[PDB]
Amino acid sequence: TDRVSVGNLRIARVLYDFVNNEALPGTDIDPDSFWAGVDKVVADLTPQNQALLNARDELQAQIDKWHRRRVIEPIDMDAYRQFLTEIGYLLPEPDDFTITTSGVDAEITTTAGPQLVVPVLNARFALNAANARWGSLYDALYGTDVIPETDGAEKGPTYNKVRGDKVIAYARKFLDDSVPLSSGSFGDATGFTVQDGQLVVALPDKSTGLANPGQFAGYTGAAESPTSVLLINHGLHIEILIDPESQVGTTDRAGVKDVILESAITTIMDFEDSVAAVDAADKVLGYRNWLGLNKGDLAAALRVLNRDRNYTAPGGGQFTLPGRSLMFVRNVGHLMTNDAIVDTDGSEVFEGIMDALFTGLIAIHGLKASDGPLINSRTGSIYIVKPKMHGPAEVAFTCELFSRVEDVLGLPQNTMKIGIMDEERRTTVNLKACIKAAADRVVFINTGFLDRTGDEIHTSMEAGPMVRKGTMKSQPWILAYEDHNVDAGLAAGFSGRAQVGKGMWTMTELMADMVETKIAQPRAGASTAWVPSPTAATLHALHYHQVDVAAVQQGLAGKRRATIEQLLTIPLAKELAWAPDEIREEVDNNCQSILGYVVRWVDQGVGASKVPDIHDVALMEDRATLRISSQLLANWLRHGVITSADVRASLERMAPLVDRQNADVAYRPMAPNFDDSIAFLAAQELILSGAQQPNGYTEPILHRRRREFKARAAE
Ligand SMILES: O=C(O)C(=O)CC(=O)c1ccccc1Br
Ligand SMILES: [Mg+2]
Ligand SMILES: [Mg+2]
Ligand SMILES: [Mg+2]
Repeated sequence: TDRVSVGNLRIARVLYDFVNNEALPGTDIDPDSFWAGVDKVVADLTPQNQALLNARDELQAQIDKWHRRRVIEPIDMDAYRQFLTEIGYLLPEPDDFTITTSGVDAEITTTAGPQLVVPVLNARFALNAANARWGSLYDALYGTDVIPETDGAEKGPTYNKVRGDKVIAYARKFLDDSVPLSSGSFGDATGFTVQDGQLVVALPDKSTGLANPGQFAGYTGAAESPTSVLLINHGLHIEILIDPESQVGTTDRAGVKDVILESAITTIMDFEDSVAAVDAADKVLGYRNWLGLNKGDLAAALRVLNRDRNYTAPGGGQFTLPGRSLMFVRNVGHLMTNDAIVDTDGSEVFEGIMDALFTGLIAIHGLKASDGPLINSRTGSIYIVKPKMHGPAEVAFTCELFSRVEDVLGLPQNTMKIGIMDEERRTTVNLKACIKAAADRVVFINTGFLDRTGDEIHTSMEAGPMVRKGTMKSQPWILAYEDHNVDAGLAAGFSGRAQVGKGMWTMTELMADMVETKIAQPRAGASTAWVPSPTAATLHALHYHQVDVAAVQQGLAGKRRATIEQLLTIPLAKELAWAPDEIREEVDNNCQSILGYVVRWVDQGVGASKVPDIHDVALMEDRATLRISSQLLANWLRHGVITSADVRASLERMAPLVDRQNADVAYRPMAPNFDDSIAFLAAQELILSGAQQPNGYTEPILHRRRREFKARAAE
């Protein structure tokens, strides 16, 4: 074949060469020692990895049966809880404790702000994301619907001054609200100066300073007429760019050209739900981008990584600020294998194990000088998001894997830190124990509410028909889950030490709506939450200026706002809940979103796509949102809400509509020859086989179908 033999492993040549030629050089790790380490870790840890996956299946089978043997209508919560406890699903809560994780950067322990997630296989997106630490407020406002396109203020081929003025006014109000003047408004400012190290703002009638002179962080240019003024509020920087010569500045009362916000404080470079990588070739593409990010030389077309930013302190001396988003990497979880490496028997190696080895290896570069200062962690940490874990034993396993990898890489123990996704029910209900299992590695917890919703549906699949997808966000279980997560983090001493994060805004074009509603997340004490783009990061930063998360967290301390009973409230629908038109809409909406996402996954290897839903709302789709849709339809089919003819008819009805939306270029229509389309059959399979997928996961089918598509293409 095209494999390299090391011990009991047979490594795809493309991966072997990448590691030897590109990843290892510069780390001072001996190539032969590295590969011996891979062999040993894989051999040592594979058995427990398999045992954990088996335990999931066993627990689900018992719960399935428990529901089928229920006669009593209103589910008996006391009995249900006792059953979960008996089978080892619900474990004892440990005594209070405080996490001890150290060597963590300020962006994580202390700074509250947006966290951006981006597919690592897309180099351009990854570059923009790394560079999203700073972003233009004017661009974000002008370019989105945050400023309405009412009569007069519509966007067009050229600059609209009426809209420009609304942008200016919006930002002036932001400044008044965030960094207030002693008296007067920024709206009436005519200039800025620095005298005796103090910010002085010219008003038409008098001059004034900040209500809080401490918010003045520095400036650029001459003190007598700065080219910019740097402010700080709630730990985040705001920069007013002063330039009367510019188009916008010419029209401005104080010659202001733009207001720049510190935006995406940290970014997660994703190997998991937002990318499609099903073999060694795909994995290498991803690994190479992560390498380029950490070595600091990733470049497109040239677009490159930003350097740090230089400022003068109020007093006159010099300082710098980070120009890049501090990077995490999201590895895949414990489920999947990948044929990038197979053993002598031809068995595929667990992908999570490989990701820890290879992403960890590559991250070493980000800890050292780049052709420039080192790119990433100045405190010496590697930041890894670990998704889709179920319960404390699975967290303990991730910790043991990272420990073994550190030994192979010659890194200090606990270098590799863990961002824990709380996105599976068996983690939610055992959250305190999960944090404790990683007490010296954890750098965040985050409510991955989309995956968590998929797991909610699958876990209780046999219980009955679930409510419509759009109803889930307001169900008792999810509201308890969100508060429970914050409570556990604060109780474990996260304030000042680790992020308490919440989930993704998927409506990429609904920025007015995002600005209105996502403020709920920091108001709930989350020190970070997920955004889908650098523009959304800049707009979400507004919320952290309005809400003092540090104060909110202090206020929430010691509260227990969710009960186990509330967490365990299954979102069953009521009898006769739906008219036919409602059922039809749910079916068509789900099939449309499934087909829209899956067609690009299977035929083009794209793991995240904007897919208009049935209401024509552009939604960023990833595997988690697919997990929900496929599981919901699987559940409705299982309980007789819909028939197999209903499903097939809906798929065939929506497919041509998806074809139309993709009609460009490497796209192959699904209709009318449905049985000839691997993409269509994948979509169908996710629904018709959904109840039989482990925990409702979409990867086994997606990976199989993508590999099938590639094989046909090659023949
Ligand atoms: O909610 C969860 O399960 C996630 O983990 C979300 C997620 O990755 C995502 C969902 C939609 C669009 C982009 C992303 Br990065
Ligand atoms: Mg079964
Ligand atoms: Mg997730
Ligand atoms: Mg405040």
